[PDB]
Amino acid sequence: EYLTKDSFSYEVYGIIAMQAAYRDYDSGDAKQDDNLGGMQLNNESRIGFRGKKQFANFEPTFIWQIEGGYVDPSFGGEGAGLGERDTFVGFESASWGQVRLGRVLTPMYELVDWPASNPGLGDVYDWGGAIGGAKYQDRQSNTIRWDSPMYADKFSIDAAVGAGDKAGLGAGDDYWGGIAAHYKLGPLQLDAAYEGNRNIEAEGQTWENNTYLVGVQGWFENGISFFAQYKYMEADASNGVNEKQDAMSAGLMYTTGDWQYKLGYAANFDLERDGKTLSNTSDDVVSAQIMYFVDPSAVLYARARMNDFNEGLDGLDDAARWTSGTNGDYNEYSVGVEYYF
Amino acid sequence: EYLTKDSFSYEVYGIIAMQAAYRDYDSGDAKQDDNLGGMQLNNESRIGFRGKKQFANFEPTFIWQIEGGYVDPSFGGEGAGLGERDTFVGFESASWGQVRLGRVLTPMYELVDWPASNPGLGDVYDWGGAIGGAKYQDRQSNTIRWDSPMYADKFSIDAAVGAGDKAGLGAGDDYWGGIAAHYKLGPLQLDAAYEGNRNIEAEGQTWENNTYLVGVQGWFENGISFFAQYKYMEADASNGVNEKQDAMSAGLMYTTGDWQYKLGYAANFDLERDGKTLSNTSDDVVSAQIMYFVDPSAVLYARARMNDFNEGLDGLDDAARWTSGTNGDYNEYSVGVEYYF
Amino acid sequence: EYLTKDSFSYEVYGIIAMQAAYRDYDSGDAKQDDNLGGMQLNNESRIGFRGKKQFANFEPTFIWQIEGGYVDPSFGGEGAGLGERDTFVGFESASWGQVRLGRVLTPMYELVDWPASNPGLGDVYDWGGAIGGAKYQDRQSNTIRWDSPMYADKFSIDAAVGAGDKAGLGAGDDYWGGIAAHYKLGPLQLDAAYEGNRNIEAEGQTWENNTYLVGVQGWFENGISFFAQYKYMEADASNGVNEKQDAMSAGLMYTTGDWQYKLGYAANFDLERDGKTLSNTSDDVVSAQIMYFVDPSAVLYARARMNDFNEGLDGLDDAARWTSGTNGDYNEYSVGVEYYF
Ligand SMILES: CC(=O)N[C@@H]1[C@@H](O)[C@H](O[C@@H]2O[C@H](CO)[C@@H](O[C@@H]3O[C@H](CO)[C@@H](O[C@@H]4O[C@H](CO)[C@@H](O[C@@H]5O[C@H](CO)[C@@H](O[C@@H]6O[C@H](CO)[C@@H](O)[C@H](O)[C@H]6NC(C)=O)[C@H](O)[C@H]5NC(C)=O)[C@H](O)[C@H]4NC(C)=O)[C@H](O)[C@H]3NC(C)=O)[C@H](O)[C@H]2NC(C)=O)[C@@H](CO)O[C@H]1O
Ligand SMILES: CC(=O)N[C@@H]1[C@@H](O)[C@H](O[C@@H]2O[C@H](CO)[C@@H](O[C@@H]3O[C@H](CO)[C@@H](O[C@@H]4O[C@H](CO)[C@@H](O[C@@H]5O[C@H](CO)[C@@H](O[C@@H]6O[C@H](CO)[C@@H](O)[C@H](O)[C@H]6NC(C)=O)[C@H](O)[C@H]5NC(C)=O)[C@H](O)[C@H]4NC(C)=O)[C@H](O)[C@H]3NC(C)=O)[C@H](O)[C@H]2NC(C)=O)[C@@H](CO)O[C@H]1O
Ligand SMILES: CC(=O)N[C@@H]1[C@@H](O)[C@H](O[C@@H]2O[C@H](CO)[C@@H](O[C@@H]3O[C@H](CO)[C@@H](O[C@@H]4O[C@H](CO)[C@@H](O[C@@H]5O[C@H](CO)[C@@H](O[C@@H]6O[C@H](CO)[C@@H](O)[C@H](O)[C@H]6NC(C)=O)[C@H](O)[C@H]5NC(C)=O)[C@H](O)[C@H]4NC(C)=O)[C@H](O)[C@H]3NC(C)=O)[C@H](O)[C@H]2NC(C)=O)[C@@H](CO)O[C@H]1O
Ligand SMILES: CCCCCCCCOCCOCCOCCOCCO
Ligand SMILES: CCCCCCCCOCCOCCOCCOCCO
Ligand code: NA
Ligand code: NA
Ligand code: NA
Ligand code: NA
Ligand code: NA
Ligand code: NA
Ligand code: NA
Ligand code: NA
Ligand code: NA
Repeated sequence: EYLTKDSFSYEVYGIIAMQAAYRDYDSGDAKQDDNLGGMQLNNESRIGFRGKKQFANFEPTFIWQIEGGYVDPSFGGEGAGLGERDTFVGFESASWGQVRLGRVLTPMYELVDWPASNPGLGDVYDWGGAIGGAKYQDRQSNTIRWDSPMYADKFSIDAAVGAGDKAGLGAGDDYWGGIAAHYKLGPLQLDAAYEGNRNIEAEGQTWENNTYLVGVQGWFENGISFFAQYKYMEADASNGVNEKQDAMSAGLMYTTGDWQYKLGYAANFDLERDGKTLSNTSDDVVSAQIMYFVDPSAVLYARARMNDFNEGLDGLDDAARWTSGTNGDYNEYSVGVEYYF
Repeated sequence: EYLTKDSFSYEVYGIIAMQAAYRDYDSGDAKQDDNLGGMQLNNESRIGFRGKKQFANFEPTFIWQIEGGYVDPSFGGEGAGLGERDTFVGFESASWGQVRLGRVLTPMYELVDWPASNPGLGDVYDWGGAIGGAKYQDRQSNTIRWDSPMYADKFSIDAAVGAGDKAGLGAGDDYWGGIAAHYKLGPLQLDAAYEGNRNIEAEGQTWENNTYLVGVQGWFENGISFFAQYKYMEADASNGVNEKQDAMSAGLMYTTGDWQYKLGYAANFDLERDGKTLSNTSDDVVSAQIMYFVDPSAVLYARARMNDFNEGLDGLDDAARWTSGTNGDYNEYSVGVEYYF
Repeated sequence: EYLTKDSFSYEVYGIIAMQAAYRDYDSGDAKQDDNLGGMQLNNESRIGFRGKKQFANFEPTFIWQIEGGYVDPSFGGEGAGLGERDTFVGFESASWGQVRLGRVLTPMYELVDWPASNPGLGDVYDWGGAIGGAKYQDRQSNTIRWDSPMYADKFSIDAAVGAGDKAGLGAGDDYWGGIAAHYKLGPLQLDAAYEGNRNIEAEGQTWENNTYLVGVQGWFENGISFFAQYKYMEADASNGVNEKQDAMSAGLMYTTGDWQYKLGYAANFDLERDGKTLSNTSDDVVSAQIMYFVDPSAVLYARARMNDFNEGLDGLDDAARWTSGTNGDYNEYSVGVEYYF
């Protein structure tokens, strides 16, 4: 009659996240600046459901999750479906970790996002860049992913393969595979990742992409922590064209009592096409943040960033190639709250 | 091991609402009448999540809500996302009330909707009317809203500002601000509200709208209750054109035991443009309802209403201006159930 | 302070369902085969909410349900709204069963789907077929449905009427009615169903459809179970054209310990238009499945099927009529898990 935790086969969880963000654009077109700029609220709150089940006739524990999307993000309309964020089934066992099937982060993307896209470095380092094809997927459906245990309390591997965006609609045969490794060494973690995308259709060509990443994260007892990554992107099109672009991201943090101060920088360097540098195809971003640990479950923050994007390039079909710079340079001031339950 | 209310950081709530509604149109086109008319089910059921948190390092209590949309309304397809209805974060404290950020009702809209759009008066008084620009927003994202306490057990204020519809997509610089006040005087409540909309783009112009509302609600011990409102809408276009339209809504109720009888009437008067009345631009609606208090948590009702809309007008771009009358006059017979948990 | 089942006015339930499915198409176009074929994940997981309420002033118990859609099906994008699957309100009482209003299965469709579209027979027997108009609705909004009690522990009836697809958007006056009966005797159940669709607009005509179904299901104590159905579809267009097509579906199962072996076959026979057979308008499918009862709440399965579809036909507007064969023949190998809570 009285309920326990074991009375339920699911749990509801959530991340309640609201950011008030003011953007100031300098696109070269005053009307476009007025349109894209100004104050918005960016409600990234989401609700999820998850659970486990020990099946009577199978030793590896069954796991599942269904996570909703952002309920009212800036630059978007209201409402999100269930299953827009990480949404999967899987199995887990102590000696081999876990396997998930469904919609998850790629091993490469997980590292690109965290630590290296925070705070607000994502327009440059996450989905920014100028290279053709698909540098990497991000959160991707039709994926199988293995997460190894922490071998010897030090070393872990994340590996995955999946269908591409067109393949997921029965509209292509794109696919990808990726792997990441992590090694804990005193106050450091060393990171490495790879992703290969294949049969990518864009700009009248079929592309193969190969992306490589190396990184470090460090946490010291005096309150200083940091990260740094280098990311190398290569792409080859079916007409013989080769492209290369690299990038970096770094962050420095100082944590004292209930406060964290943070500086971030990321850059994409000029793209190279068939051995020739395309001028002014670089991007960078600098960001500063103060965060207050308002509760063990929540943070408040204030953030200021400046994005300086590339000046444009054409793709292999002689039309403009869309990038995160297409809408123009901008600065952003924001405040926010994130609460977890 | 055993759970209490305090074991959870959220609560699920819902409004289960189903209306069977038969419409009889007289548009002037028999096929359009057949299409728009007939029986539908209007399933306005919705599920929401809400909660609070006392952050360790901040006195004002944190609040949040994420409310789903109508799951299967008439004239619409099935399915609603989380966050389509009131969806926000905020803080509250006894001495100053509450502040919410996100998607909420405007102070004006809240009064227009309740009491004054019920029962079925909304096609005229809520989103009906012929004025250009944006008379007011309704439920709006990118909003900050303050709700005062009840000062001296008599007086309260609701105030808000927010981004407009285009601004929320990075496609404009529209915005609005509004305020409402409520004063309790014996068996009466006096209401007043304002909303100003700015930088509204429509019909080739930029518009400013100013809307004003005054109202009364009464509840007497003999079972009679009522409301009445007057609403004045003004609009000025960037080409110099001025428009004005006013409106009213009233309702009379008699409650005895488990029954409420209700009569409603609302009208929009003829629109004026640059000092000249546009003939046959008025609308009105009469509605009758019987409601049964089937449970402390639920009602059953039967409702009959007749809408007589305007005969059309052009906007400032020499094309027809859409109104709630564009689809034609209709009557509607309905029955329904609403249950709250 | 401590919670019981009665502390809540709702319950969350779910079906967690994941299928890894590899398709091999032979459409006649190698690129289309590459696009439609390959491996996808078909995540048919969904979350629902349901509950009941005994209203103080009405004897029949109030019931309601809001069921989410498939969170990430194959050939589709991520995310589902609440209310995409069976979503209704209703009342129930011991002596007369239950009545539901909202979005439910039609009586015909319920039998077509279960038992007769399993395993993977649906491309042929569910939404397959070549007949014009609307052979039947499936899961349909704007419906009222009665489910009788099990009279004398043997006999039950399902009856429903509803608005059509266009009517639900205010874009037509289509509607339907249907009924099914079930009779249980010893190890058998006998099934019969009917659906009539009216005012269906397609191919420049208005159509009336009448579909009839008879079936048997058997379950024996030695572990053998089976089903078989015959389905007869007739359609008449407003220009005088008559069409007829019939179909069947059958399955054989052997259950021993924690295993079920299953073979399925379904076929649509050649369509007849105005008394003339249209050659090569048939379809069939053969399917084999092994299922493991991995837990009382879950199954694992492996499945192989071969679809051989019709070679095409024109509708009454001299353009190709879309069928489940339009994309071409294919075979599919799959494995999956389904878990209920
Ligand atoms: C181990 C760990 O995680 N520890 C804790 C840590 O998590 C905690 O901090 C929090 O971490 C999480 C996880 O890292 C952070 O979550 C991230 O938050 C960012 C945003 O803040 C998310 O960024 C989004 O990424 C998606 C991709 O997944 C972006 O997609 C792009 O969206 C843009 C919109 O601007 C699109 O632009 C438009 O595109 C079209 C055409 O394509 C064009 O026509 C339009 O004009 C154009 N632009 C317009 C209209 O302006 C763009 O197309 C699209 N990209 C495409 C198609 O390729 C999305 O926009 C990003 N969001 C933005 C921007 O706001 C990020 O995904 C998310 N990560 C994950 C994994 O979900 C979280 O931010 C962080 N919180 C804080 C406060 O820092 C901390 C506690 O703080 O504790 C650690 O221990
Ligand atoms: C303090 C308190 O609250 N006390 C209790 C009280 O709550 C209880 O009574 C209940 O109260 C609630 C709150 O007042 C009531 O909830 C309201 O219910 C109505 C409908 O029942 C909701 O009305 C909707 O409002 C929105 C926003 O304004 C409408 O949006 C418009 O929708 C129409 C659809 O027809 C659109 O038309 C189409 O438009 C396009 C072009 O734009 C055109 O091409 C199409 O042809 C056209 N039409 C077609 C296809 O038919 C229109 O575009 C759009 N808006 C625009 C353009 O701006 C929406 O349609 C309305 N829906 C209706 C009507 O069905 C209202 O929003 C909602 N309020 C809130 C706040 O959410 C509730 O009804 C009430 N219940 C009962 C039983 O009376 C009472 C009793 O329980 O107790 C008190 O104590
Ligand atoms: C009593 C009882 O239930 N007992 C237990 C039993 O339930 C348990 O087993 C499980 O049973 C359930 C219930 O029977 C099974 O659930 C069913 O599963 C199937 C799918 O596996 C569902 O099928 C869907 O049906 C809908 C409606 O008919 C389909 O809609 C169609 O989708 C196609 C897909 O492409 C559309 O095609 C596209 O259309 C456009 C335009 O026309 C075209 O341009 C595109 O090219 C085209 N194709 C593309 C892009 O590829 C099509 O248009 C549309 N419909 C129409 C009318 O047009 C939907 O697609 C089907 N799903 C597909 C395909 O995957 C079925 O609805 C569902 N039933 C219910 C009621 O929801 C479940 O499968 C079963 N599990 C197992 C493991 O077998 C068992 C234990 O497991 O125990 C019993 O006791
Ligand atoms: C508190 C008492 C409220 C009394 C409300 C009386 C409202 C009178 O009815 C107004 C409805 O008008 C019907 C049509 O008349 C059109 C004339 O247009 C000009 C309006 O003055
Ligand atoms: C449509 C053809 C399928 C018919 C197959 C029926 C096989 C059933 O075999 C019956 C023999 O039963 C032997 C054991 O009987 C156990 C008691 O069963 C009670 C009723 O199921
Ligand atoms: Na703007
Ligand atoms: Na938004
Ligand atoms: Na992708
Ligand atoms: Na109709
Ligand atoms: Na609907
Ligand atoms: Na609006
Ligand atoms: Na494919
Ligand atoms: Na999918
Ligand atoms: Na349908």
